[PDB]
Amino acid sequence: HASAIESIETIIVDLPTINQTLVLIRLRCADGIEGLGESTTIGGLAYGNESPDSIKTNIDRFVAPLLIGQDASNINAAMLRLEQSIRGNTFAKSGIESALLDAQGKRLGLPVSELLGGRVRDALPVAWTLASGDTAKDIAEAQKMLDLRRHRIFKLKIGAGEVDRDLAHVIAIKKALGDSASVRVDVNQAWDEAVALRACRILGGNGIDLIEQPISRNNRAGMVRLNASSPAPIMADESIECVEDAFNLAREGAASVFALKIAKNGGPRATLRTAAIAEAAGIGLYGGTMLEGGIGTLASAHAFLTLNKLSWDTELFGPLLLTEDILAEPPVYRDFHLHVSKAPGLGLSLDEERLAFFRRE
Amino acid sequence: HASAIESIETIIVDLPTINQTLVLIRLRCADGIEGLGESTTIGGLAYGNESPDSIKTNIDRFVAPLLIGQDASNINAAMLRLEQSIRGNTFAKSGIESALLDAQGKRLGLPVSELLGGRVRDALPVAWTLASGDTAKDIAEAQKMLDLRRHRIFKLKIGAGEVDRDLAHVIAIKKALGDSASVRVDVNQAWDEAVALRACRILGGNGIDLIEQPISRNNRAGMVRLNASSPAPIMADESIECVEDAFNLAREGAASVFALKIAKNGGPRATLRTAAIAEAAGIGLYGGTMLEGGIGTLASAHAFLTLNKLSWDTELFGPLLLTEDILAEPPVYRDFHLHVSKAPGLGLSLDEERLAFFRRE
Ligand SMILES: [Mg+2]
Ligand SMILES: [Mg+2]
Repeated sequence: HASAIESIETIIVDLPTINQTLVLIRLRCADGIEGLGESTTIGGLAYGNESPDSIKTNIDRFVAPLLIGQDASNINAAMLRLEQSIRGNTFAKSGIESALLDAQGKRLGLPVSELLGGRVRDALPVAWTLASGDTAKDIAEAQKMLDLRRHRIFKLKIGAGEVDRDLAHVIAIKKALGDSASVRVDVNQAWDEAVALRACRILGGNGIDLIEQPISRNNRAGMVRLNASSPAPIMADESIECVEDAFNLAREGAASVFALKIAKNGGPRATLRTAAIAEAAGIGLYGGTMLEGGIGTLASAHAFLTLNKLSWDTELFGPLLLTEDILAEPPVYRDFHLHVSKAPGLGLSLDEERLAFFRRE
Repeated sequence: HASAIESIETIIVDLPTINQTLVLIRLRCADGIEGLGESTTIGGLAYGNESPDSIKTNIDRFVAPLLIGQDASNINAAMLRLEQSIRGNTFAKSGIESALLDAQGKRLGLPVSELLGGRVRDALPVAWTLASGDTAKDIAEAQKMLDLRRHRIFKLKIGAGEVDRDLAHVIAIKKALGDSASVRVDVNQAWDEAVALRACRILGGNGIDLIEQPISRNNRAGMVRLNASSPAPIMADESIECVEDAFNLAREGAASVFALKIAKNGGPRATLRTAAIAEAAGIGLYGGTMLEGGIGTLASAHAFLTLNKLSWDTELFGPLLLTEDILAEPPVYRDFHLHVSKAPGLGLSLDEERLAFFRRE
């Protein structure tokens, strides 16, 4: 009549942006406590093998049956029970663990960061992706975010256009901002090593601070070679699809910085194991996102608050892209940071009206 | 008036065995809650650079001043605060974290295993070291422990005598027990690779299931080479003196099994990070001990209860060597296992009378 998991509801929500689809998880226990989680991805199946649609399918058909009736207060046991019968599906697992953590936090009256060991900071620096595709527009937007003291670290997505044009674009943005901001790029696996070996040298010699996943996660030997030739640090993102990938990447020397995404590792706890491996290997950390709304963003944040050091900051700006979220109170952003409260669990509540209005069904 | 750390007392205790020195840590908070921890080692400075004497010295002079006044409920912050100003001293750090975990467990009314995420088992298999040095005596003792259903996994310490005599000794013990028990050896770094390369082949071909730290932790390349030539798995023990060592050993391929000792890693939490690295690398786990009494043994046990798998079992028999401990109620051993309760914290209480009688001062 207390901690037993009573029900797990998965809801697909479509929210307008400045459309983003989220998968909300509502986990309820026998004692009335409800935990909220979020499994969100980008562009259907273009950025991962799990879509919001298949996440709901697999949670409803396989995850729920395994957890209904289980003690929600033993999260390690619940997640291992899942790992025993379910391969992959890390996005789904991440949402489920987030919900369990939120519920256990409420149950003990402690924020998730404390359940995870204890925070060493209350705020996290938040970078911003400039996505207009227009050099002039990006520079203006960056200067705007700087003036409003919202962001001072900017990320540029490149790789889709002609290499020299992408490079000129990013370099022109850094040149305009100078030392007033940190400029990084994400190539999303777009380049072949033949192109990256030259492009990384150019970006590194022109003020770009970090080069995220320049080539395919499949060119394992190539990522190692690029770490040696690139004068700028390389960060692994897509190369990490589970905690074990983190170890293998560190063993091989495939990247000097690891992006930490709860969706890719299977939840905050799994993400902290990936962080532990990176730290033990002397690899830098970055708080990554799959553009989650407030729930997923805070689930990530609470884990990041416990890290000794986050040398490369975070990109937890997902909520800032939504013209409307399903939360009664959005996360707090001020002076270049995301400020995380000490409220129990994830410290957020659902706005039932907006949920009913935006839920696909 | 609640969680602030009020005092930290270190007590050196000498207990008779079937003499063992323990370093008891008594941590008291402003709310009256007391946490108990244990920093224990073997033979003064023969098995580590920290002696019970220097552990007390460094805790009193450097650790205590850093923690008095700090919030005992944020263990991650407290331990990182220590890591910022204190190099090494993992045995001392282990005792301190154990005390903090015990106190926080009492504070929340949860066993340490739950604070660490949640147990997946309530009992742990416990091996037994046969140390008579006499083949006949060891066989008789092993058969005795089997009959009493106390132990079915036996460890033999070798390396001090002539190689062929040590090998004959261990092989004769396994031959007598047959498949009724698992026989392993610990060479404690005693052999040179020149000797180990031949000895491991002999032991592996004669029923020895595991070879613990056959050579010096300093012969890094040698440990890797032995993993290839030995038909029996090699376990790293002394090679692990911090979490980072675990990563480097996994990267190099220095051992296929890792011993997990809270004293060597700096506490239950650090030990779980080492375990996470091992698991991510496909390396087997073993619950190790530095012959701690009940407190240290249970601190280790609570961490081990959370591990998905402990393929090589544990050697948590430290309390069984003491003719008397400082605990009112000793740990529970039955049917080849150590049974861990769900009592708050480490679930143990100090016998004030025995402590007063055995404390060195
Ligand atoms: Mg990326
Ligand atoms: Mg050993």
